[PDB]
Amino acid sequence: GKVFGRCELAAAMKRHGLDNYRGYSLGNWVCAAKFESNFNTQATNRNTDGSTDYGILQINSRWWCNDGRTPGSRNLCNIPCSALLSSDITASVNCAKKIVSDGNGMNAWVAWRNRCKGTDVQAWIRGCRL
Repeated sequence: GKVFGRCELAAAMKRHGLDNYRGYSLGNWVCAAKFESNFNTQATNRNTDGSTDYGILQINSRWWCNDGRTPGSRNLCNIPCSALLSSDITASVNCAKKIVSDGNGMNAWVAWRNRCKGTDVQAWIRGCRL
């Protein structure tokens, strides 16, 4: 398994191009992970619509990844949901980029809305070596 720290995740997200991606500074992305999964790469939350949210960014199996159990599957990231539970974040960042570029920005992440949107998100990467 793996549970990230905030600066460790900030660095990884920056390496893969998330700082300012589609208008969202890096702290938004770290914040989203913090409140979606508490940085736990294997976080999984099974919902009452039959979909499941997977991994550090809690990516949902209706539109974005395939778990073979979800009604209405679009698999827009063309990715097995299993890949989004990996210890390294590449597949989640790849898919997150497509999310943010093809729905409603970071509104896709309800924890981003609830705990990050409009806050001092720079705090999440403050002091991190980037």
